[PDB]
Amino acid sequence: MMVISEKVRKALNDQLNREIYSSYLYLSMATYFDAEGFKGFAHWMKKQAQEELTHAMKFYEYIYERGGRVELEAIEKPPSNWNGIKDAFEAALKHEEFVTQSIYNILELASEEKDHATVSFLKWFVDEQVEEEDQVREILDLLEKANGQMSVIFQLDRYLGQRE
Amino acid sequence: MMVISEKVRKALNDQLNREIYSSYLYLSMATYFDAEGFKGFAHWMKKQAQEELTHAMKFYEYIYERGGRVELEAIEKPPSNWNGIKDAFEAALKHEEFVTQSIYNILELASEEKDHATVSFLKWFVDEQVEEEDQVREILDLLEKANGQMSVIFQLDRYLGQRE
Amino acid sequence: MMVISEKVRKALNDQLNREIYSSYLYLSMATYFDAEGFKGFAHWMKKQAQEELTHAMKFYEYIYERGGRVELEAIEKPPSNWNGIKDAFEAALKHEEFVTQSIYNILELASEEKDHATVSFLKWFVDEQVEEEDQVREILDLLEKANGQMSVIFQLDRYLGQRE
Amino acid sequence: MMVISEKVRKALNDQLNREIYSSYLYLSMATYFDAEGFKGFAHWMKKQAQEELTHAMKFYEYIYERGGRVELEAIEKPPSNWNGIKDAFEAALKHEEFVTQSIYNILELASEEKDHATVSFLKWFVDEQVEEEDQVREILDLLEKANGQMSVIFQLDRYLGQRE
Amino acid sequence: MMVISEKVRKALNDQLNREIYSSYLYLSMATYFDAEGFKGFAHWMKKQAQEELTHAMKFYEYIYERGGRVELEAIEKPPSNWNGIKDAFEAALKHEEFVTQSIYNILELASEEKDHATVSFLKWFVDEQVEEEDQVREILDLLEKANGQMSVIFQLDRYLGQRE
Amino acid sequence: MMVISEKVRKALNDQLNREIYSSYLYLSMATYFDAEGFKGFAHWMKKQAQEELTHAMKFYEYIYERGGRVELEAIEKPPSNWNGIKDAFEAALKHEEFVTQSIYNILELASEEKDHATVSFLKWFVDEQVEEEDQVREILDLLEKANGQMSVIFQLDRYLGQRE
Ligand SMILES: CCCCCCCCCCCCCCCCCCCC
Ligand SMILES: CCCCCCCCCCCCCCCCCCCC
Ligand SMILES: CCCCCCCCCCCCCCCCCCCC
Ligand SMILES: [Mg+2]
Ligand SMILES: [Mg+2]
Ligand SMILES: [Mg+2]
Ligand SMILES: [Mg+2]
Ligand SMILES: [Mg+2]
Ligand SMILES: [Mg+2]
Repeated sequence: MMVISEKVRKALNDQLNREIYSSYLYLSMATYFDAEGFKGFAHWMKKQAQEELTHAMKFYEYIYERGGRVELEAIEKPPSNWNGIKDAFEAALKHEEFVTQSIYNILELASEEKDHATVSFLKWFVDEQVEEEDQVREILDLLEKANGQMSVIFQLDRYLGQRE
Repeated sequence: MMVISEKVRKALNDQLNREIYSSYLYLSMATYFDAEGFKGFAHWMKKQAQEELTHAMKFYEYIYERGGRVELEAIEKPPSNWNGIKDAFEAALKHEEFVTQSIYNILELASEEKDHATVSFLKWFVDEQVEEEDQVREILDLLEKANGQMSVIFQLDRYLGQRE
Repeated sequence: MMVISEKVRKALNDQLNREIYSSYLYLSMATYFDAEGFKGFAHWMKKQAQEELTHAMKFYEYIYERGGRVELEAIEKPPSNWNGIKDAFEAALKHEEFVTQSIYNILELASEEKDHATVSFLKWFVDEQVEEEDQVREILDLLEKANGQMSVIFQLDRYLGQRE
Repeated sequence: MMVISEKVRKALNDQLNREIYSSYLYLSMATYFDAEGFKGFAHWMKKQAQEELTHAMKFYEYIYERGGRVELEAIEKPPSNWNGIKDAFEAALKHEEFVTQSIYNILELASEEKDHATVSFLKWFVDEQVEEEDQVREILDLLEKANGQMSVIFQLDRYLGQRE
Repeated sequence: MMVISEKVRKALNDQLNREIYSSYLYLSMATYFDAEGFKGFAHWMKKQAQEELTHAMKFYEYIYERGGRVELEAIEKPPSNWNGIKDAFEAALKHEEFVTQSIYNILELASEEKDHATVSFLKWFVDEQVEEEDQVREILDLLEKANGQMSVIFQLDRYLGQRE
Repeated sequence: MMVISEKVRKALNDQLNREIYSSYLYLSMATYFDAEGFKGFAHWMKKQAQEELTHAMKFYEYIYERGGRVELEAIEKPPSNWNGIKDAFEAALKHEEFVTQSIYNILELASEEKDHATVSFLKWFVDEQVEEEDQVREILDLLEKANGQMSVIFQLDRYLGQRE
């Protein structure tokens, strides 16, 4: 028997599909950075894409743990070009903030149905999203300071290219 | 400057998106096996999905290596239900034979244009596909023998669930 | 279901039996050399016989990998006697060159049928044959220098006797 | 000079060719098991075939050790189809019992000629045949009990596939 | 006996002499960089020159393996000067692209003769050329970004000076 | 600024190109020993050829150390054929004696100019030339004791083929 409601199960399945799209968007940003010759930023984005797949799978295993099941939906075609490095990381921040709000909406839906197990499960993602948004804000800050200077950009590209 | 033809880039780009679809299909098979309580079969498919990502990224990196650019496309919704374990594995075999023909068509195209670099790059996929088809054919032959006997299926689930 | 044509499977199965005979021929050479007290030339021929069996088993596993089966045929009696050291090795070389041409014929047949999997599997043997032929030519060269001087042949015997 | 009679030499040379045939017979049994999809039974037979070849080379070396010469004969085409698993192993047991009687005939011939060296040398094979026949009788007993039940047959396959 | 045709042996020997010139051209680029004070760039070229010698020796050993003979020809004086760092690396890329087409020409010749051993042997060079051209394309892309800014040139020089 | 006289720089640059020719000559000799089936002698010459390049590069580095530049010149085609093993090594010895006298001429020139730094630099090559000459003479003496006995030639081929 499924002990999440269908409404909560749908919200969770929807978020899992959003996490898959996040992964794909970030790979698309890698394709841009690689085309522009910034292999470090592209590497950063490939690691981020893998990271989003772990989020997808966290939702996956929770849905099954609660007796639901996962239905994978079509993945929309992501954007594949940006007006520059900053424009790309700004889109990432905007995306991550939208993901944060999507998670908040599930949390409030679970709280209104008194699904305390799902409220509690989602705490992990609330905390993770703080980290996710702020790592992008940090990079955007460095790019605002570098102000186009290839000297600095080179070293940032190499720094982010070290992400484990 | 791009040293692959536009027609070969498009074939390689297309195949990269087929590898992503292949990854997603196998993840959908996992959602089905998990919904049916076969955590070992599902585990096997999750590993297969990750393996297909490695194929996509081999295409990714070769395209940039030849001066091209990757464009990510929409990913179609895969089926999410099969008529039992053997049906899912028959579909998987059919999918891998389709992938193999897709790979053959690029090789032949590349050969016709005398793109020896791409013909040689594609050898690795030719040899991998043979291994991929064989792995599924072997699982199918065992399930044909088992004739749905639950004790045989349980041992096969535990074995596939140990895949690294 | 078999994914090689019957024609290609027959070609491979025929070459499998050819590798078996190659093994037996070289053992027969070991019987000649062991008879003339050359225990080192005999040791080399017994190593070559064991290597031909690895060749046969490589075709074996590929045939089954592609859904065919193997049928073992009768093995013709090999020659048991040779006019001298260099008479035997020149039969070796002529045999290995016949093997190479048989391999080439399978390659061209597969290529004509667009069986890229078999064309690629055969690359391994095309490269080994280069080595198999070269090792005999080298030995014939060392013989055509020693000019029957048992002092040198005590060393040539000694050296082939060290083959691992 | 030869210090075995020609009759004892012919007896030993015949037995060497018989062990070569034994090796080929078990390899044919492997082609059957693999065709039937039992890679563990097939593995056991491949290991047997390699062992039947150590037997041949022991005769080989004794013959040269007594001043005789080996001559390799044609090898007959082995059977390639059995009715089922148990029939193949039964044919294996029948073959080993025939090999045992063949060894006995040499022993009794060497004993008549007072060739005490050959008599002593053959004790190894006598004792070894006891083990070869026993190991096949054990498998047959398990297969009799399995009574065609595929759940059990699969368990035997896996076990015999671990043979070292 | 030489088992390669004279036309193929000539093409191969010609390529070998082309690899020697390649080595010498990169040494000459080293002489230019060392004169301009870029020890790191010069170091990169000195390692590249040693790498071309391994290419030459690979060709050398294959020729003798197919019963042919190597004849060393005169080496042209390479250019001694370039109009800046980018100019040198553009010359390097143009040379490696010419080397790649030279190799392609041998492969198409060997394939027309059905000289499969040589077609197969040249695969290694087809794959290596992909990397040789791409490593130079990557250097040229960073140099474009640096745009003559010495603080970035120093960064690239010390990095290329790390090449092992 | 250059602190060697242009005359000394031209002599050093000339010798650098002479060491490059020496490397090429010794490789040509390897082409001859390999054509003749003496792989160990061929091996010795290949090792000598690499050693020759270290000599070249010691001149290279000293020229830049004194503020000069290197200019690479064309490399003449070497001979490829000797009348026998001893003929090749006699030619090697005569070449090295020529190199020794070329080095002496540079030392005498530098001495005439009171270029004490270059005089001292060249001491290394004076001592090394004594060795390079001695090792060819040792080999010629062993060839003379061998007196065409292929027994001994084979042992020297193998010994020289062990050179590190
Ligand atoms: C070099 C690092 C490469 C990272 C590749 C990241 C790829 C993410 C692509 C997103 C596509 C999603 C659709 C397939 C999902 C498969 C999930 C398998 C998870 C077990
Ligand atoms: C050193 C002795 C080698 C003699 C070979 C003679 C060939 C006769 C053919 C007999 C069949 C032998 C079967 C070989 C089985 C190999 C199975 C290995 C598993 C990979
Ligand atoms: C470590 C040395 C630094 C760079 C070496 C540069 C060589 C330039 C090209 C030389 C041309 C003459 C050919 C000599 C061939 C030597 C063969 C060696 C075989 C292992
Ligand atoms: Mg996420
Ligand atoms: Mg794939
Ligand atoms: Mg063979
Ligand atoms: Mg036996
Ligand atoms: Mg090269
Ligand atoms: Mg020198």
